Amino acid sequence: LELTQSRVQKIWVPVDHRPSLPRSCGPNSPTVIVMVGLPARGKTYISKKLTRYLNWIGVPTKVFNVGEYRREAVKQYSSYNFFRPDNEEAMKVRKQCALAALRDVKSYLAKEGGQIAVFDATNTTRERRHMILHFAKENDFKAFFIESVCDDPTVVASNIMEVKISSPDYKDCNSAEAMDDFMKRISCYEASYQPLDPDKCDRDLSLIKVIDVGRRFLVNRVQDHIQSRIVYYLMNIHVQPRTIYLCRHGENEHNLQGRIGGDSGLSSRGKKFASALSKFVEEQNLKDLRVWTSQLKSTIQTAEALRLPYEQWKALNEIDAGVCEELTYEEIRDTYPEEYALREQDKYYYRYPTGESYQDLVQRLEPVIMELERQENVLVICHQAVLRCLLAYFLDKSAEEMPYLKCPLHTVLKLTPVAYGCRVESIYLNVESVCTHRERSNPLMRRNS
Amino acid sequence: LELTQSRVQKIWVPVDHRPSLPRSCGPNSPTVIVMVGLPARGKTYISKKLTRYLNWIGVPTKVFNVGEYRREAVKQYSSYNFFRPDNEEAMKVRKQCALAALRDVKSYLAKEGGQIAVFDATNTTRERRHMILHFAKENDFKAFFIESVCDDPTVVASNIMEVKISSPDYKDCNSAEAMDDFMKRISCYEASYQPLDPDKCDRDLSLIKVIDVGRRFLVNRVQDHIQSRIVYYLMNIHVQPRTIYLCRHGENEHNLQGRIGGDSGLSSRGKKFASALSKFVEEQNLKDLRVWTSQLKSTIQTAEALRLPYEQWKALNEIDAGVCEELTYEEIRDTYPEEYALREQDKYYYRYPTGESYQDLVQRLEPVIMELERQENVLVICHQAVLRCLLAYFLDKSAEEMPYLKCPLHTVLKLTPVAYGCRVESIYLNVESVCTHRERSNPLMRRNS
Ligand SMILES: Nc1ncnc2c1ncn2[C@@H]1O[C@H](COP(=O)(O)OP(=O)(O)O)[C@@H](O)[C@H]1O
Ligand SMILES: Nc1ncnc2c1ncn2[C@@H]1O[C@H](COP(=O)(O)OP(=O)(O)O)[C@@H](O)[C@H]1O
Ligand SMILES: O=P(O)(O)OC[C@H]1O[C@@](CO)(OP(=O)(O)O)[C@@H](O)[C@@H]1O
Ligand SMILES: O=P(O)(O)OC[C@H]1O[C@@](CO)(OP(=O)(O)O)[C@@H](O)[C@@H]1O
Ligand SMILES: O=P(O)(O)OC[C@H]1O[C@](O)(CO)[C@@H](O)[C@@H]1O
Ligand SMILES: O=P(O)(O)OC[C@H]1O[C@](O)(CO)[C@@H](O)[C@@H]1O
Repeated sequence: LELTQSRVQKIWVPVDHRPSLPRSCGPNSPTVIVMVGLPARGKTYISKKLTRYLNWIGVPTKVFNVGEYRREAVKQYSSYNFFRPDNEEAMKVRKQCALAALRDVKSYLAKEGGQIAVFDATNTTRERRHMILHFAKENDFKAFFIESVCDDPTVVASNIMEVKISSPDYKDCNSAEAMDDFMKRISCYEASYQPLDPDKCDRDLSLIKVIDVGRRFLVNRVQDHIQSRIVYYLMNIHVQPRTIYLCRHGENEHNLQGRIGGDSGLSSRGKKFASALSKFVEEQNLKDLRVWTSQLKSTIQTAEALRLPYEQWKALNEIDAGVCEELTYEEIRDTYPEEYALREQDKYYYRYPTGESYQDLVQRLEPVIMELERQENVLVICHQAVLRCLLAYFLDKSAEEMPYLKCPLHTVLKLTPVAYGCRVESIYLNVESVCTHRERSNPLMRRNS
Repeated sequence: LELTQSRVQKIWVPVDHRPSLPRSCGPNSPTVIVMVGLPARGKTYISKKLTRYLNWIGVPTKVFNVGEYRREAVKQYSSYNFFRPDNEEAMKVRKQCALAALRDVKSYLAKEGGQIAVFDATNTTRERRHMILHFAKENDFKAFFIESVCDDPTVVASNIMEVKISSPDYKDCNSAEAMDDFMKRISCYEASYQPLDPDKCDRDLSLIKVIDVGRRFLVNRVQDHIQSRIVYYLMNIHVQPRTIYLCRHGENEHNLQGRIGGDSGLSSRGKKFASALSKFVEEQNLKDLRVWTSQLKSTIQTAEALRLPYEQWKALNEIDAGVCEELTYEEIRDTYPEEYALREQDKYYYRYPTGESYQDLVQRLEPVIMELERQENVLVICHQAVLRCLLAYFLDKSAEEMPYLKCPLHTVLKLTPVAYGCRVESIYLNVESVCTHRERSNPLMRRNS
C-alpha cells in the first residue's frame, strides 16, 4: 500500500518508519549434500562444479573436502597403509577429520549464511551416512545424497591420471607408483562399501545415483526446488572433450561514440574483426561447431562473416540500461548523476531505471549456461556485460568481481576442460578497436571538517 | 554484415536480394514419444499435460491416442471381451488402429511441421515397441519412451473413478459395472505385459520410467535438449490436490489514464480491491498459501494488503513496451502509427521497439510455470499480458489467442485440477475499475478501384 523504491535494486519495499526503538530480528532450511562413492568416481569434480553453478545462480554453496582436512592434520602422506581398515589409529584421525568437517558445515549453514554445503568424502558405509543424517537431523538440515557408480577400469584409470597422481599426496612419486598406490587405496574402501539402496534400506533418503558417467540415473524422492535444479543440472553435464569460445560482436558504431546499448551495426574495424574471426574458426579445425548470437545486429553481422549456421538467442542480448540506452557515460553522469554514483558503489546489484542489473543477466543466462553444458563445441558471439556473466560462471568468479572482469573487443576466450574446472586462453585477432573497459572509481556529514 | 531488421519481431536478418529467380527450399529430427504401461497408469494424463507444456514453450506437439482411433472404428463399446488376447478379430482392429495412428504421426512430423508426437497407447509388449522403433527408424524419427508403473490398488482404483468410468465407452453403465469391466480390461493386458528393462533388453532405448506416481525415476540415456526438458518437467509435476489463484494488481493510476507500463501505484479503487482480496483469501481457508508478485509497486502493494509473506519475481513484471512505456494507446497510434498497425496484425510475435513480445513473456515465464507445478496453493498477483500467458498455459490456449484472453482487473481466476486438465472459476471481488481489454481490429495497391 505505502512503499518506497530502493535506490540500487529499484525494488519496491514497504516503508519501515522504525518506531522509537527499531527492532531488526534476522538473520527455507539449509541443505547438506552428501557425496557417495569409491575414490576416483568424480565426486570432487561433481562437488566443485555443482558448487560453481549454485553460487553463480545465487545459492551460496561451499565444498567441504574431508581429504583436505586430513592433509591438514597429517602433514605428509606416505602410502595407502594409512587407509587400511585395520589401521586403528588412522581410523581415529579419519573419523576426527570428518567430524571436524561437519563442525565447519554447521558453522557455515547456521552462522555464515550458506545455504548448501557439499560434504565431499567417500561416505561409502551405511554407518557413516547414518551419522550424517543424525547430524543433519539435530541441526535442522535437509539431506540429499549423490552417489557416483563406475565399474569401468578405463574410466577409473583415466580419472586417476587426470587428478590423482598430481595430488600433493604424491609430491614425491612417479606416475607408476602413485597410480599403484591409489589403486591399493581404492581397494581399502571396497570391502565395506555399501552403495545406496533406494528400493530397500535407503527408501526414505533423497538421492540421485549417477551411473556410468551419467549414462543412467536413479532419482529418489526429490524434496524441494533446490534438489530439483541440481538433479536437472547433473543430468545435463557431461565429460566429453570439447571447446567453448566466447567473444563480443566486432566493434560497432556506438562503441566508437562511447555509446552504451542500442542496436548499431559493425564499424569498418568490427567487420575486419569478423573476417579475422572467420579465419580463426577455420584454423581451429573443429569437426563440428555451433554458433550462437544475441538478437542485436552487431553479433549477427559478426556471425554472418563465418558462413556457418548460427542460432540467435534473445537471452544473449546485452544488459538493458533502461532510460540510459544510447547514452554516453558522460551524458549519464550529467543527466543522472545520482544513478551514476549508485551504480559505481554497487555495480552488480544496481539496476538501470526501467532496465537491468548484472543480477538480472544471470537469471536470464541460466538457460544459455544449461545448454552450453549439454553441447560440445560452441562459439558464443555476444556483449561485454553478458560475456562477463558467462565468464564468471566458467571461471568461478564472484558476483563482486563479475561486473569488472576484463572482456575486450576483438578477443576470443578459448575455454577448455582441465582438471576440476576450465582453462582459459585469450586470443586477440589483431584488429584495433576502442576500449570499453571501466574500472571501479563524507566530511560535511560530520562535525569538525 | 549487411542485414535488415524485420518489422514485427525486430529480428536482424540478412537482406536476401533474391536474384531474378528467387529459390526458397524448405520446409533437428522430430521425436516420437512412446507411452508405456497398463491402463489407468496416468499415461493419457502425462500425454496431454506434457503436450500442453511443450506447445506453450513453442515446440509443436500433438497426442495420438490409439483409444480414440478404436472408438472411431468401432462405433460402440460393449465390454472388456473386445480386449481379450484370444479375440483374434479385435486384435486385427487394434493393430490396424495403432498403425493408422502411426500413419497420422508420420503425416504430422513429416508434412505438418510438428516436432513432437506422443504415441499414447499401452505399448506393453517388446513386440509392439520394436515395431514402433522400426517405424521411427525408417522415417528418421528419434524415439523416447515414458513408462508409468504403479502397483498401488488405491491409486489405480482412484484413477479409474476419475477418468475411466466417465468415458464414452461406458455411456450406458453405472459406476459399479464400468469399474468392474475396466478391471477385467486391465487383466487382459497383464499376461503379456513386458515392462521396460534398461539394465538389459532396453539398454539402447532412451527412456524414463516413472514409478509410484513420481516417487522414483529411472532415466536412461537422454539424447537431446528436448528429452532433457521433458524429463526435468516430469520430475517436477505432481498430482496432489491444490489450488492456483491468478489476478492482477489492484487498479493503478496509469490504468485510470489509459497508460501502459510504467510503475505507478494503486488507485483508491485498487487499494479497495486489495482489502477485498485479503477477505477473499481469508474465506478460502487454505492451510498454506504462497503469494508471488512482480517487482512493480502495483502488485506488491496489493500483496501487502494480505498480511502474508510474499515473494517477488522479476519474471512476473508486465511485458516491456520499449519506447512506448507510459504512453497511451492514442499516443502510440499517433506517434508510432506503423508500429501500432504492425502489433494489431501480429500481436503475439510483435515486439515493441527495444521492448518485448508475448513470445518473450513465455520464455521469461517458463521458470514461473515450472515452480507453479512444484507447489501446492499459490496466489500469483501480476499483470494483464503476463496473466494471459500463464492462463494460456493452464487452459491450453494457442499463441494466436493468448494475447486476447480476457483477464479483467479486480478478478481472481481460481484454477483447480480436474480430469486431464484445469478447471477455471472466475471470482470478481466487486470493486469498480477501468477496463483495459482490447479486441482485434489495399484498394490502391491494385488496378481498378
Ligand atoms: N559421473 C562420473 N563418473 C566417473 N568419472 C567422473 C564422473 N564425473 C566426472 N568424472 C571424472 O573424474 C575425475 C575427477 O575425479 P575426482 O572428482 O577426484 O574423484 P573422486 O573425488 O571420486 O575420488 C575427472 O577426470 C572427471 O572427468
Ligand atoms: N505417474 C502416475 N502414476 C499413476 N497415476 C497417475 C500418474 N500421473 C497421473 N495419474 C492419474 O491417472 C489418472 C489419469 O489416468 P489416464 O491418463 O487415463 O491413465 P491411462 O491412460 O494410463 O489408462 C488421473 O487420475 C491422474 O491423477
Ligand atoms: O571419510 P572418507 O570416507 O575416508 O572420505 C574422505 C577420504 O577420501 C580421500 C579418498 O582418497 O579422497 P579425496 O581425493 O577426496 O581426498 C581421502 O583423502 C579422505 O581420507
Ligand atoms: O494398442 P494398445 O496397447 O491396446 O493401447 C491403446 C488401447 O488402450 C485403451 C486401454 O484401455 O486405452 P485408453 O484409455 O488410452 O483409450 C484402449 O482404448 C486402446 O485399445
Ligand atoms: O557493465 P559496464 O562496465 O557498465 O558496461 C556496460 C556496457 O557495455 C556495453 O556492452 C558496451 O559499452 C554497453 O552496451 C553496456 O551498457
Ligand atoms: O497486450 P495488450 O492488449 O496490448 O495490453 C498490454 C498492456 O496491458 C497493461 O498491463 C495494462 O494496459 C500494460 O502495462 C501493457 O502494456
